[PDB]
Amino acid sequence: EIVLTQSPGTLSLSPGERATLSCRASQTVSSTSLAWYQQKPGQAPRLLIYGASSRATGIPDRFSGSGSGTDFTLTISRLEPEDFAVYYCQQHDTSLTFGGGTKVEIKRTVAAPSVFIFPPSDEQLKSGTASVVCLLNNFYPREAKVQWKVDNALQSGNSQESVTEQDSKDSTYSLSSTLTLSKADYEKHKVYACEVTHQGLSSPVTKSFNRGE
Amino acid sequence: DIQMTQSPSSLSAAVGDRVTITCRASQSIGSYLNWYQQKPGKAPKLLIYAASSLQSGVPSRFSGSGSGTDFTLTISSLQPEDFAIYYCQQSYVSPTYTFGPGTKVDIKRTVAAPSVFIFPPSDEQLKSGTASVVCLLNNFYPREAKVQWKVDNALQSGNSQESVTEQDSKDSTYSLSSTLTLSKADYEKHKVYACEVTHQGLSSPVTKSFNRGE
Amino acid sequence: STIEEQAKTFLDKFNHEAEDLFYQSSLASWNYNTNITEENVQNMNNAGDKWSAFLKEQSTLAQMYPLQEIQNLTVKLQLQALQQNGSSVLSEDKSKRLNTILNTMSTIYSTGKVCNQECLLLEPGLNEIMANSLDYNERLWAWESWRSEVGKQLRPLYEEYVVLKNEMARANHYEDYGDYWRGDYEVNGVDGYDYSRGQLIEDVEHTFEEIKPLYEHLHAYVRAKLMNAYPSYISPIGCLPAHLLGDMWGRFWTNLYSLTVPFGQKPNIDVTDAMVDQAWDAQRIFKEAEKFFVSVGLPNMTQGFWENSMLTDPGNVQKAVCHPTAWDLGKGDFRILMCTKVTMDDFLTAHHEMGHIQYDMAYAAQPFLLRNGANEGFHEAVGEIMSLSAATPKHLKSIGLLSPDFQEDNETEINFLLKQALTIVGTLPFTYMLEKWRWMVFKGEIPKDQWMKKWWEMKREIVGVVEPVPHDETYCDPASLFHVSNDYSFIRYYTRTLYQFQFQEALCQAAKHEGPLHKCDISNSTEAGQKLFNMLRLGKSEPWTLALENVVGAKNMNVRPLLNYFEPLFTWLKDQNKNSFVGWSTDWSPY
Amino acid sequence: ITNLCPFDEVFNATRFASVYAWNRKRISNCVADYSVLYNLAPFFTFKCYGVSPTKLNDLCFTNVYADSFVIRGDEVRQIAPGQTGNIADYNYKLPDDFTGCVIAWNSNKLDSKVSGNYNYLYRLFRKSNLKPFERDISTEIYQAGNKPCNGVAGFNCYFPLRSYSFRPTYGVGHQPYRVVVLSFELLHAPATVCGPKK
Amino acid sequence: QVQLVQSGAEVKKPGASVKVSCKASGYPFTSYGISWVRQAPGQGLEWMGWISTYNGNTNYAQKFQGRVTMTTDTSTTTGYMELRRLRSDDTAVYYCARDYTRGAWFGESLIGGFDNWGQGTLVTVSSASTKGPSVFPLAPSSKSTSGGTAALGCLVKDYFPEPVTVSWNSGALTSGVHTFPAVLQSSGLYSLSSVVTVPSSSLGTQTYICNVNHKPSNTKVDKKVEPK
Amino acid sequence: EVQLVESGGGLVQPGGSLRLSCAASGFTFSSYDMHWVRQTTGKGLEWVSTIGTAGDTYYPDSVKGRFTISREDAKNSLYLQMNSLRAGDTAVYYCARGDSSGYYYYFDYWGQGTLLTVSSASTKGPSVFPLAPSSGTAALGCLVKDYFPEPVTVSWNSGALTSGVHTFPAVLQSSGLYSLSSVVTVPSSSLGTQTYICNVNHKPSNTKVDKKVEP
Ligand SMILES: *[C@@H]1O[C@H](CO)[C@@H](O)[C@H](O)[C@H]1NC(C)=O
Ligand SMILES: *[C@@H]1O[C@H](CO)[C@@H](O)[C@H](O)[C@H]1NC(C)=O
Ligand SMILES: *[C@@H]1O[C@H](CO)[C@@H](O)[C@H](O)[C@H]1NC(C)=O
Ligand SMILES: *[C@@H]1O[C@H](CO)[C@@H](O)[C@H](O)[C@H]1NC(C)=O
Ligand SMILES: *[C@@H]1O[C@H](CO)[C@@H](O)[C@H](O)[C@H]1NC(C)=O
Ligand SMILES: *[C@@H]1O[C@H](CO)[C@@H](O)[C@H](O)[C@H]1NC(C)=O
Ligand SMILES: [Cl-]
Ligand SMILES: [Cl-]
Ligand SMILES: [Cl-]
Ligand SMILES: [Cl-]
Ligand SMILES: [Cl-]
Ligand SMILES: [Cl-]
Ligand SMILES: [Cl-]
Ligand SMILES: [Cl-]
Ligand SMILES: [Cl-]
Ligand SMILES: [Cl-]
Ligand SMILES: [Cl-]
Ligand SMILES: [Zn+2]
Repeated sequence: EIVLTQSPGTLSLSPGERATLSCRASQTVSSTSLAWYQQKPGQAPRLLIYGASSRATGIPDRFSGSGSGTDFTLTISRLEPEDFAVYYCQQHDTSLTFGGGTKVEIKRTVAAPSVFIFPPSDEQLKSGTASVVCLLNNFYPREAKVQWKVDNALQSGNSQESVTEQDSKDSTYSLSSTLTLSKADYEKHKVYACEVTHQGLSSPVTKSFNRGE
Repeated sequence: DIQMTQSPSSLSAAVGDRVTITCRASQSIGSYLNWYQQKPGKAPKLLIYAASSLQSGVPSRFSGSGSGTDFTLTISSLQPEDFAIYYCQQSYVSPTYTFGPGTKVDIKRTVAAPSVFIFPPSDEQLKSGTASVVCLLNNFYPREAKVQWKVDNALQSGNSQESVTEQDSKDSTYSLSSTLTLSKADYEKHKVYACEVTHQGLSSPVTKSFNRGE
Repeated sequence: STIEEQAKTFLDKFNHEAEDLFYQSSLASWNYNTNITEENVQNMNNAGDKWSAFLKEQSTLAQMYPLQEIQNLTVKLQLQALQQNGSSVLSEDKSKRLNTILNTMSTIYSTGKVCNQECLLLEPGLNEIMANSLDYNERLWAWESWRSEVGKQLRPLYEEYVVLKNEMARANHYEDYGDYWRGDYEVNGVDGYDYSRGQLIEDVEHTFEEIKPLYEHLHAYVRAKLMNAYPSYISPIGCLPAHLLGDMWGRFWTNLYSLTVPFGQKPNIDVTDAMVDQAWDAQRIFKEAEKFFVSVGLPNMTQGFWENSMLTDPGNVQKAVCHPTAWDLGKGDFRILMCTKVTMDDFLTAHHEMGHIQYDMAYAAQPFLLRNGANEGFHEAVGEIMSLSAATPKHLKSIGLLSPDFQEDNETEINFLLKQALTIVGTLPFTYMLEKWRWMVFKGEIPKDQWMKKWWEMKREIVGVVEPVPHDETYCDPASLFHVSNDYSFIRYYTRTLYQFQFQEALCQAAKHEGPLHKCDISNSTEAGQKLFNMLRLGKSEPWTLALENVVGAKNMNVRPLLNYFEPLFTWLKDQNKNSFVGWSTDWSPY
Repeated sequence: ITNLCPFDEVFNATRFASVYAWNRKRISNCVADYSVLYNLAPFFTFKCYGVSPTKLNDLCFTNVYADSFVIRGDEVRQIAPGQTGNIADYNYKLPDDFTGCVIAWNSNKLDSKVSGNYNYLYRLFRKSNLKPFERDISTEIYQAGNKPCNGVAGFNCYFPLRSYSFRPTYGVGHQPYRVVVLSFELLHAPATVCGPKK
Repeated sequence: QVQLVQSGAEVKKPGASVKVSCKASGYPFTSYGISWVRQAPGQGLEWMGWISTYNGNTNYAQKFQGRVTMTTDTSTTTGYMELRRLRSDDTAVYYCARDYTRGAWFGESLIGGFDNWGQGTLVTVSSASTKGPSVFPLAPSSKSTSGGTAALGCLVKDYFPEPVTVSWNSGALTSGVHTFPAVLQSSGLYSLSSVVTVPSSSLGTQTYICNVNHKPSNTKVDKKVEPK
Repeated sequence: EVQLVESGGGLVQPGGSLRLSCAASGFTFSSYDMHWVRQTTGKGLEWVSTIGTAGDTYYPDSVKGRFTISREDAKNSLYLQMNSLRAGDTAVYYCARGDSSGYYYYFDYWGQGTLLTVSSASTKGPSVFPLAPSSGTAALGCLVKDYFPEPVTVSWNSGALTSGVHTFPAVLQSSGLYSLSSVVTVPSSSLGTQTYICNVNHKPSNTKVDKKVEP
């Protein structure tokens, strides 16, 4: 089995800059049997390069394929806004396998997250459950750290995080952290805090509320 | 590519003669051989294709033969209208079709002496500053002829150029021009302008002359 | 199966494998020479050693086909090139003895240095003095210290080297080791083109007699100019002191141009200023050279040439060898490795090197064993004629590096021809006399107790050059030259110099050049280029006498075309020397 | 018949055969669109024998064969009727009366390696020339002298195949070329392969 | 002008079987094979197999040899993929693509790739059953910065299967809205949050209504979000 | 019936570009292959290009990168775009129709030919001078002097007088200009009855001269 490894997983670059994506194989791959694919969010993959070098029909000339043996490269000469997507290399030299994909991300200045916290609604408590949402709004880079505190007790295993796609206009992210607790467990404690550590914050921002208030 | 070789290079034949021309292919081309005729000033004319099929409108005296590597074109009875260069062409390898070198068929006929005329330079040319004296030998056979310019009986060298027509398709003769070119200054330095023509159709050289004073 | 077709079948197996292994070795060398690293040294040696092992095995296998049974000359030449025994006939002791002497003599030359606190090497130290110094005693010190320090160390080794080499040559059925070297010009079995090894001596001596008047007048002129710098040391009738010849050995008198220039106030033609102002590039230089060969009907350079050649300095981080070299790696891979600078000398060198490439490309159709010049002198002769044509004012004027209003100058031309004579004419008596001494030493005509005696007897008589210090038989002044210490034949430079003017004359006659030969450029003459190609295509497959005929129409080496090149200078020299002593006395000595 | 002949499968195949072991594809019971040939920018070799490349979409044949292999650039001239050389003599021989087309193109970007590609072989030694369309895949030792080889390679006893050893810096005459030979066969049999609308 | 159109979404329970169709148009159907590729949510691409449209020869990935069966109909120029013995891991979008990596006639590898791709079919495998979403208000803070931006939102909790459509004020609000990707909960149901940022002054004068539609359960919900 | 008419010839500088045009009549042009063939004194007839009925085009290696054949079936027209023209392209170019009888292929109809000259020299219009007859049968003609490049067309009485006409091959003069003589031999009785006029055409310079010749 030939495993294709694409590094890095996420490539942050400014628009118009030159992008070079690497595809490394566990065995020597015939150039005749390596291909590249682009996939935008919510769309189907489209073929960019086949035969390691040949551009597919209708692919702009800024896309280029190179490399041989175990190391292959896809080059975008000048990144357009439409070029920021996930790219997969593919081989059919032995069986057929895809790489893991590299996400081409718009590089941006550091934007600190605006932090908001929401207590559970009374309607949800009547339903026998309580979920607390913490919002990080319009931040970059994507790597934020979010900690849930309940009466100073660090929470683990009961929180889920969801992140938006990168914004088309301001190139920031938004992230939701949802702490989920039992009705009885929520009413058992008092202070619920969401503490956010991010590169853009001079010190960690903590948002909190008291259960009754 | 396939290299084509024609033999003979040039051929003198009489009217009514059976002419035979040969075409050699660098490798077997089966019957994928065409023959063409070309007359002076004209495009080639297809005569034969598939080594033996007579093209529509081609007189029946033309015929092709041969297969594989050696091919022949035959004229059963050469007509005066047959003086031309004949090319073969292989159609086996494509698209790079190739042609033979050509076989030029000259026609033999009886001796005909040239009619000789001399032309003084026009006044219009003299106004431009140069004098051209032209000697014309018309409808003679064979092609070999000698013309000499004598200016006040001094034989000229290096200041004349000759031109000869292709063999006439009707009467199988040749015509020849000799043009003596002199500066307007040089033209007036002398009086008697003559060209002396030697041709095997004449008992003795023929001289045509004129006095510049006209 | 006859033995002749078995050899044909064997050569087919050899030719296939040889091209692959030679390419790997050649490409490995390129990777080192362009990218000096210890890793590439190992790659160069590993591939080169694997090639030498393959040749070793195949050469033994080739010797299984008795050459006397092979009638086909092309097969006979190919087998002969592999069947070379050489030192392999010597015993293991004598083989190790000679290789030890060769490596020792070579190292003594490469590492020898005169010292006193601080030491000076030959290059650049002593060579800078011999080329630039105007001090009689400083040049004498450098000249004498090199021969005493290095030459005396080589002297006892060279005596053993001569005995071991002659023993090797006699084992290979040659008369002596000089007869062995003359084997490169030997042609047998081709009636009307044969050439005996002894005929090389007769042809060299015959041609050398005809250049003596030109050299003697140049010697007379240079002597007269040299005395205006060393009037208290130079006799008007004697030989020239060996340390005053702008060179450590007097091999080239080019450095004497500053002292002997006939019209020093008139500058020489340097188009470097025109190239720089026009913002020329190294690739532009080679494109103009490529245009030159195309003009005579030769092919363009290959796509691989433009992609793989290193035509510029590889920058500061990557170290490379900057000697101008043309590379024939085989299998259609042609490269030039040159650290080009935007200058006229590199412009002329690019034509010279590409002349090798054009020669390489021409004989690429020959079998692997036949892919070389017709003899040791052919390749450089083809290179030199390109620099000759490109350096002409007409060519430089046609390519726009000289303004079309450039003035014809008799004096500038005499300046050029004289500087050419200092490098070309002056080299031939030194070159002939040197190889003459070696030939006689190998032949045993000079006893060991008279090596240096007869050496300086010849330099006085033949070269017109006398030693400033008397040397006894502890010295070995010939071995103080690279080629003598490193076991290289030297007559190659004599024959090559004669061939190149035979080529240039014949090609300009084909180009219908009217005027002096030194002003001819073969540009745009396909008739000349076709006549040249008729020789290049042969390589080694035909006798060099036949290959030479394909260019000049004659089977023999001829010096008269070289004389026609210098005929304008020779006439001027005869006039200048009328008031001067021409010829030398061998009795006078500075000591 | 509505199915198109699989010409694309041959010209755009990832791997090609060694010339000594040349591959044969039988194309039949299909409609052929020679548009793949016509829409080539001709740095590609394209020589046809017996029929002209314009008249191909008006033709029908009983069978089309597609032979394919890799050779050196200097050997492409041998893939033609009446040729000689190692390839025509010992590897792949077209008949004198060949009717078909030979198509070739440089494949240096695919078949060369910096380390040398030794996977492509050709037959260098055989005591007789091949008949047309003969395929010799034997690796028996070639006896080049009077003494028997007894299955051992050695003096006068040569392994008959050799590698091209393609490297990307080779000259064009030594660079690899992929070759497809289309042979057009017509016997006393119903036609199976026709041009568009015949 | 080539289009490959796939069947609509399928929701299955473990152990069941699913068959996905792929109607191709606009090219010589029998000259190109069909390749099937699936993509789990958030994961990379995973090739499943290849079928020749000419003779029906098939190549499958070892991961699926026993479970997958591919079929083609030449008449309707349609490819089929059947996957048996479904598991929760099989919840993925399944793509059909026009294949130029293997030959339809001879079955040998070709220089090319998957040039044309279908829009994809979402197949969800879970033991859960169709349920409409519970919608809860994410009320803005009682201590919102009056001279600044304030955040409010909507919680779309416990629904199955994907997808949910969320709009704000029936589309009257679109600037500042972030509707997050759904996350599968340990219960087996999907959950989602949708938030909007607004001026704090506007909080007392503007009404904000969360519009939630879940077509897989024929559920449509409108939750008013109020400060308290 | 079938006619092919060449056009677009003349002089072009080395490295220049020029388009030949060929117009066809008397057959369904869309249904036939078209070819370009050229002729040189040294190399003979060389095939230059082929265009089929399906957009397929063919070239030899000598022109593969430089020449482009095209056809315009809407106007029964054929074109040859020539770029990077070298001196060796100096030739008479014929457009020809191709046909086959089964497998055997042939060029059945050819145009008149057009002369292409690739030279650094400049165009020069001819000077036309009368060769007046002297004072039986008598001879008269026109001297077409000092022109470049070839060809000049010469006719008599707008083509009415073809019998007895001898237009001589052009002689290249040391000046690098061609000169040509055309003569017609006529009955002396008609020197008063008929006016003999040569029509000289030099398309490379748009020089058209009708010179009248009288005793
Ligand atoms: C020089 O050689 C080293 C290995 O010795 C290699 O890694 C490097 O790439 C080479 N540099 C160039 C420019 O070829
Ligand atoms: C020698 O043999 C080679 C190869 O068989 C052949 O090409 C050549 O013509 C032969 N030479 C002679 C003089 O027979
Ligand atoms: C040689 O190469 C130049 C480009 O450097 C090109 O313009 C020219 O046509 C070539 N000539 C030949 C004969 O290949
Ligand atoms: C050679 O020909 C070229 C192009 O015709 C021209 O530029 C160059 O000046 C010519 N050189 C000579 C020496 O005639
Ligand atoms: C230059 O050389 C020519 C040829 O020998 C000669 O005629 C001319 O007189 C020389 N110039 C001068 C100034 O003497
Ligand atoms: C080869 O593949 C390319 C890309 O899939 C395609 O455009 C071309 O038409 C194919 N040609 C043949 C002959 O298969
Ligand atoms: Cl695509
Ligand atoms: Cl795109
Ligand atoms: Cl596959
Ligand atoms: Cl908050
Ligand atoms: Cl010997
Ligand atoms: Cl060198
Ligand atoms: Cl010395
Ligand atoms: Cl040398
Ligand atoms: Cl194989
Ligand atoms: Cl995969
Ligand atoms: Cl079916
Ligand atoms: Zn050199």
